[PDB]
Amino acid sequence: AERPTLPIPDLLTTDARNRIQLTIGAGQSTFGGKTATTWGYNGNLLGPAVKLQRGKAVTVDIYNQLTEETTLHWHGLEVPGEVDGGPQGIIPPGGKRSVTLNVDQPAATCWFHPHQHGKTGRQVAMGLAGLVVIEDDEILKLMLPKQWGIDDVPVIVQDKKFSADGQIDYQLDVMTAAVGWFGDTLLTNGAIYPQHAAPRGWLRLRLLNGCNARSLNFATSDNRPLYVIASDGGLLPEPVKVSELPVLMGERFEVLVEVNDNKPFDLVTLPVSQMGMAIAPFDKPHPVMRIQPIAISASGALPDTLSSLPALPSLEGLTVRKLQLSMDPMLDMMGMQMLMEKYGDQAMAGMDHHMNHGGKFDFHHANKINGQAFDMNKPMFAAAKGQYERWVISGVGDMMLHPFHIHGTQFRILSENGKPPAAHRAGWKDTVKVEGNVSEVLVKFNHDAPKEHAYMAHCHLLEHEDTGMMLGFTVG
Ligand SMILES: [Cu+2]
Ligand SMILES: [Cu+2]
Ligand SMILES: [Cu+2]
Ligand SMILES: [Cu+2]
Repeated sequence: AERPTLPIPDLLTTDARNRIQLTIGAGQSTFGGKTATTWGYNGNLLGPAVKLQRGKAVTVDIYNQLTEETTLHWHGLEVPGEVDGGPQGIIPPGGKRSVTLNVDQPAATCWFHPHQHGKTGRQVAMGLAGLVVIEDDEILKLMLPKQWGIDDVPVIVQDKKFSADGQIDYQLDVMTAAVGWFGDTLLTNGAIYPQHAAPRGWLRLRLLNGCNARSLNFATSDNRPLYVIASDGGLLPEPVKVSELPVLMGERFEVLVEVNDNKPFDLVTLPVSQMGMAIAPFDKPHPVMRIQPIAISASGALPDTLSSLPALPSLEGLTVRKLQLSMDPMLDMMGMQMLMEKYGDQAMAGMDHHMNHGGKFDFHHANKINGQAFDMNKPMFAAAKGQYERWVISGVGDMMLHPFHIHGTQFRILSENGKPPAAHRAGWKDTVKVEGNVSEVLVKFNHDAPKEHAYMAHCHLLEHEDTGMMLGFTVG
């Protein structure tokens, strides 16, 4: 049979009352011909793309039609803690919460997802994620590819696994608390290996790694390059040509790729050096989507310059914050042993060369920052507002992958896991790799966050977050 077409999320803008309505609910999806219960925003799975303009406010009405509590966080958006939608932003089942977002950051592809305390990994795995497209006056002047669903398309890449009855097989247990929840089935905007028909010329892909725990590495099947034009927080100063593009959980990149008549090619993901993630079929390059060229000219441009990136400021005298990530050694050892027992040596491919003892030994609070599993009631510190700070995040002590994300900001990486950042990672980012080493970022918070609606800083391997690798912090 033919491949399904790539689903395109609807691009949603405000009504005359300046409102956007988002309903959170459960329904059914089909994978490989089997029904599964799934959750979506304005539908059964995934969500729309909310379109925002710098310097304009919009109000979002969010209706929770699940039978459990949830929250809605705008990952990548710089907004006050009161509307950030972290764990304290509870929407009761059957209830509604509204937030007004005063957009004040450059054009970028952001996203939105639940942040329910202890349950973010399950709620994302069940289907909840959406996109945010921020525009400003500067980006439209570039005449980039801009026809949504034609030559400007979002690509949300996620894995799942399913039980024999067809349902999503999600579990937060000792194994996934150590290495993450991952599966054997790859979805692209919710579909299995779709095709996208694109006009001749440049195709813009807005890539999101929406996996709970799997890192990805994008490339093309015939080795045509990808031109990175933007990272998590917006445009790079000029395009950066790459042959492969690693993308950590929750990160976005926008790339341009050439489309030529008569030569279909796949976007693929290459095997990564992360524990568990190279089990067949991910031990080999894995298709993400087929690009099918159409003999109609695409009008978008790849300009030589995209934007102005300010210099880093002097670092001397800035507040230096230390964030030590850690995992309980026993539960790290127990979860890695269960991974190895299940899959064998292949669970470490590509890597470098039982009784109840009480609540003190519960894996649900085994992962930590600065010696503490996440305490919703006690922000760990008060950061300055309007001031640059150097945050130093260490994963020394274990070898798991921790894509570390800080709410309320777009930062600049100074060191990524002990090395200067790659050029396409040197601009605006909201995630930094931490893996067995130390990262340092330059952050500034433009908005307040009080104790009651604090900002989060956390590993975005969701099963680590949910078992304690998160802290709250206030601003102002
Ligand atoms: Cu996120
Ligand atoms: Cu976030
Ligand atoms: Cu982690
Ligand atoms: Cu978050």
